Amino acid sequence: VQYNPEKPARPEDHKPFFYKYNTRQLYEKFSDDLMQRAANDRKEIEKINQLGKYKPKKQSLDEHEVPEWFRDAKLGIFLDWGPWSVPGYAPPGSEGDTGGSYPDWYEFLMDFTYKAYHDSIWGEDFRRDDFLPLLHGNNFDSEEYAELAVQAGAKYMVPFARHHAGWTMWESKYTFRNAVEMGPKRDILKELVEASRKRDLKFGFYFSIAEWEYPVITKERVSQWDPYEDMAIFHDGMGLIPRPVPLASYFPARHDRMISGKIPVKDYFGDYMMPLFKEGVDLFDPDLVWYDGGWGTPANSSRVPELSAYFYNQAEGRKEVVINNRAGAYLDDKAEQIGDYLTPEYSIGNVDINEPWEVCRSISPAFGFNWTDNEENSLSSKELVKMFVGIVANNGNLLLVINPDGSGKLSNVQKDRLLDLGQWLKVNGEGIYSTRPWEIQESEGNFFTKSKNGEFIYIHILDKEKTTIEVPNLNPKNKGAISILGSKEKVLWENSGPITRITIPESFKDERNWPNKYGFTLKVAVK
Amino acid sequence: VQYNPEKPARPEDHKPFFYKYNTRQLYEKFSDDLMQRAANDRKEIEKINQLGKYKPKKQSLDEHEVPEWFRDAKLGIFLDWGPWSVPGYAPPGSEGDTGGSYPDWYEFLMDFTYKAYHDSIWGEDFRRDDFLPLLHGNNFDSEEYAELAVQAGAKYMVPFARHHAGWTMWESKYTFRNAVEMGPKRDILKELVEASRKRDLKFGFYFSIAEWEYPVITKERVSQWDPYEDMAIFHDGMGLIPRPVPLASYFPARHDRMISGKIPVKDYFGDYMMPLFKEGVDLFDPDLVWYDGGWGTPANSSRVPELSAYFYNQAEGRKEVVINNRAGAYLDDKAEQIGDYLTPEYSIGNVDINEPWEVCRSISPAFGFNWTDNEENSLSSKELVKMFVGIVANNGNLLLVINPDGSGKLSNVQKDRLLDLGQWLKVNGEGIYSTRPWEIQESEGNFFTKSKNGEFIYIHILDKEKTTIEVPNLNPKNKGAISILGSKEKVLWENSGPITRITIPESFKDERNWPNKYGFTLKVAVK
Ligand code: NA
Ligand code: NA
Repeated sequence: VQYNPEKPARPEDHKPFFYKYNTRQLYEKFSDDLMQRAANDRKEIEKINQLGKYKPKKQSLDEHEVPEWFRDAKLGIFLDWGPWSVPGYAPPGSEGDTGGSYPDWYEFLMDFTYKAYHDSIWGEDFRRDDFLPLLHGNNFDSEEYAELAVQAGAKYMVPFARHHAGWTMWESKYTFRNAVEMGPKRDILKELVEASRKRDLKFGFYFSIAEWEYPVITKERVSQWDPYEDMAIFHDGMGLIPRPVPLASYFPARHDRMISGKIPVKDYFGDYMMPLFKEGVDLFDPDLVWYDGGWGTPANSSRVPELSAYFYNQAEGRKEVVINNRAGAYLDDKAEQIGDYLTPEYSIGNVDINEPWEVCRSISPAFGFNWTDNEENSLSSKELVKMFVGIVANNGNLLLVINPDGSGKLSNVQKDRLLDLGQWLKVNGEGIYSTRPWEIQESEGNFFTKSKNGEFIYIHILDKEKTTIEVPNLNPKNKGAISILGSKEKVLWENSGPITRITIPESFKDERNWPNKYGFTLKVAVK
Repeated sequence: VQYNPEKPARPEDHKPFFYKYNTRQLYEKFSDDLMQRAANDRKEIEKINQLGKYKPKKQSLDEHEVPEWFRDAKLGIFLDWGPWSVPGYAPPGSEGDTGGSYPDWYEFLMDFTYKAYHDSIWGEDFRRDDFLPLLHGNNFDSEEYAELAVQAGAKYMVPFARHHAGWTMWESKYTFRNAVEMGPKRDILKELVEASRKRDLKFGFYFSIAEWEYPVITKERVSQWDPYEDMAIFHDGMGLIPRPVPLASYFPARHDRMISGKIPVKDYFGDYMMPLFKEGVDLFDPDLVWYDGGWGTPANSSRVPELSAYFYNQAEGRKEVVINNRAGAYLDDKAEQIGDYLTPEYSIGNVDINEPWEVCRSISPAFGFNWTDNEENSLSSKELVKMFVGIVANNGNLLLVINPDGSGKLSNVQKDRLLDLGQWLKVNGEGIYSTRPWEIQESEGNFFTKSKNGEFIYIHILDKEKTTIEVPNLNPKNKGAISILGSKEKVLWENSGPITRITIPESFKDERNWPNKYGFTLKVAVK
C-alpha cells in the first residue's frame, strides 16, 4: 500500500501480487476467443488497405508527407509514465549508447543491470508485476497534464500508451494488462485524449512493437524440463541482452509474475500486436503514431507496414497524420526505414536540416522518473530555452519527456522548467511556431528562424552580454522593419554593404527589462 | 548452519555465502596465471599423444579394448554426492526422458523446473552457492563408503568427482570451487581413492565435460547494458533449456553466487577443462573415466578425443583402463561415438548383448538424494537382485547409484538393499563375477551365465514356486556335474533328448533353506 513515491522502496508488509487469472488460466479461458477476434480485425485491416490509398509497402508509404501542423508545432510533451515509475531509478554507469539513462527499462533490467539495486531496495522476492498495484496514480490528474502541456507551449502530447512490458494506458479487449485492471484502475489514455482534444493539443499514440516477454502457444515442447509442452516465451532482439530466440522455456514460478494479464497466442504479431494497435487507433483517433521497440524484428516480419498503411488510410479525408521512423529495419531479402521523420534520442547528433526531425529527451538524462534527480543534474530553464531554440533553428521539434513518480506526480523542478519555457514561448512564440530554418541557423550565440511565408526573419538573443548584432544578407524592408516581440522599445540599426548592424537598446543591456528573462527576439520585416 | 538433512529447508538465520573472492577478484588475481599453467599442460598432453600409442582420433581410440576386469566386475557403485544433496529434491512430473528423476540437477533447475519448490522451501534470495557451506559432510565417512561398496559386492567405485556446476571433490589448482575450500573442507576424492585402493576396488573418475555456466574473458561487450565489456557467461547446449549461445551477458548480482570459486578464462575447454581433467587423472590414476555432460558440444570441438588418448597413453604399461561413451557426438563437419561401452541411463532399453554395456540407476528413480524417497517407492532387495541378474545375463554391468544427504549420510533403505545384494553375491558370486552371456539369457524366470572359459553354466533361480527346470542344450559333463552354490544338497537330473531336466531338491521348495533367501544358483560342469 504505502511507499514514499519520491524515495520509493519495498513497503513494510509486502504481499505478492496475483492477478485473478494466471497465464494458464488466461490461456484456457481467453486465448481461442482472442485469436478468433484477431482474425476478424486482420481481415478488416486488409480490406481497409485494399480500399485505401496506401499499401503496406515502402514505395507507397514514403509518398505520405509530413503534415504542416507537425512542422509548425515545434514542441511536444512525451508523458513517460508506467509501472517503472514506482521504483523510479537507474544506477550510475548504466547509460544507454544514446547517452540517456533509462529508469523506464527497470522492469526488464531489475533482473540484470539494475539487479544489485533491486535486491537491496525491493528484495529478491519482489517481482516485476508487484509494481503494478503500487502504480495507484492518485496524484495523476489527466486534466492538469493536458493543461501543463498547453502552459509549457506544447502543441502535441504523446503519452506512453504501451511500453515494452506491455501494460496499456487504455482499457483493451486484447489484454488484461491494462490501466483499468492494474494500477490506477481507470482508463488513463481515455482521460488524457479527452483532456487533450478540448485544448487543441494534437495527440500521439506511443506503441512498442516488440515486448520483452510474451507467452505463446507452440506445436512442440521447447525442452524436456518444461512443465507445459504447448507453451513457451517469445523474444526478439529488442532487449539487447542476448536471450534464447525465438523461444525460451516457460516456467510459471519464473514468468507468470512478469507477464500478468497477457493472453497467450500462437502468433505474437498477427494475433496480439496488430489488433492491439488497431484498437488504439480506432478508439483514440491519434494524429501521430510513435513506434518504438522495433529494432528486434525487421518491419517486414513484424508486419508494421500494414499497420502504417491502416493508420494512414483510416485518416484519409478526415485529418492529416504522421508516423515516426521506428517501425524497424525495412529489408528486401544497414537497412532502410519507413516513417515520416527521424527520432534522434537524447543526443541530437548530425541532423539533416533539410527534413523535419524530432529529438526526445527530458530535462535530465532520465527516460522515466529517477528519484535521485534534482535541480543540480537537470537543465536550467536558461539551458532548456537555449537547447530548444537550437533545435527549432535546425528544422527540429523537441519532444520533451516528463517523468512522473508512481503516484503520477511531477516534480517541481520539471514543472518549473516547463512553465518557464512556456512563459518564454508566450512572448517569443511568433518566432518559433510555424517557422522554418533560415540560410543562417546559429551565429555568435544568436539563433535565426523565418516565417514559413518568408516575410519575417526572427533573431533569438539569449545572452545579456550583447550590444551589437551583425547579420549578413538580412535585408530589412525599411528603417522601421525591426522590432522586439512583446515590447515597444525601438530598435535602431544601419546597413554596411551586405551586413545589417543592429544596436541593442540601452534598456535591454540588463535582462530584467526583457519581456522574458530567458531571451528576447528581434522581428525583422524583410523584402 | 542448522538444517535437518532428512527434511532439508532454509535455516533459521540464513546469511548469504560470499567466497573470499568474487568473480572479478578471481579474474584480476588468478586468470593470467591459470591460462599460462593451462598452456603448459596442453603442450604436455600434445607431446604424450605425439609419442604415445593412441592419437586423438576415433579410428585410433576405437582400437582400445574393454579390459577383462570391467567385464568381470559386474557391479559398481556410483557415489552421487554434492551441493545438490543438501536440498535433496526433485518434484513429481519433472522426470527426464530417461524416466529418471534428477535431484542432482537442483542447482540448475532451482531457477526453472524446480523454482516453485525452491521459492517456498528455501526462498528466492537463497542462491545456488548458499548450498555449498551447508554441505558440511559431517557423516561422510570415506572409509565406510569404500567398505560398504565391498560389502555390497561391488568391484568398482565411481564418485561424482565433478558434476555440471563445477564443484570438485578434489583439491584442484584450477578452481577454488573444490571440496577443501567449500563445503566439507576436506579432500573427499583423496579420502575415497585411498579407501578404495586398500580394498582392491577399481576407481572411476566421473568428469562433466560442460558446465551450466562459466565466466569467460571476451574481446568485446555482449550488450550495451553489461557492467563489464571484457566478460561474459559461456553456455553450450548441455542444460537442454535454451540459453543464449555461446555467450550471455554477465551481471555480478545475478551470476556471481552460482559460480563461486571459478576462475575466468578465454577458452573454457582449452584453458580450464582440459587441464582440470589432466590434473584428476595425474593425481588419482583412475582405472576408469566416466564422462558426462558432453551432449551440448561435439567431441571434436570440446577436444575430449585428446583427453581420451592422453588417459589411455599415460596408463600404457602400468594398468588396463576403460572409458564410457559420453565424450559427445563425434562428427567430421546421426553422429558416431567414441568410448569403450554404452551407458543406458535408468532404463535399460534395447541393449546389444554382444558388447559389454553398463546401466546406471539407484534403488529409486532418483539421481541424487530425494528426501521423500522411502521403502515404498524404492526397489525391494528381491527386485534389486532380480534386476541385477537380468543385467548381468545380458552382458551388462550395474553402476548402482547411491544417494547420501547433505551431511553425507546414506539412508537405511539404501544401506539395507546394498547389504542384501552383497550377501546374495557372497553366496552366488561365482555365477556372476567373471561370467559371460550363454546362448540363453532368460527363460521361465530363470537366468543363465557361463564362466568366461566355458567350463561352467550357472542358473540363477529366484522364485520359490519351482520344482523342475528344463534347459535345452545344456550338456552336463556327467551325472554329478550339477551342484548348488553354498550347499551340499545333491541335485538330481535327467536328459530327455536335447533337454536337460533338473529337479529342485525337496528342501529347496521353501526359500528359508536357501543359502541366501533372494535366490540360489545351480552350477553345471559342461563339455
Ligand atoms: Na514520406
Ligand atoms: Na574399442
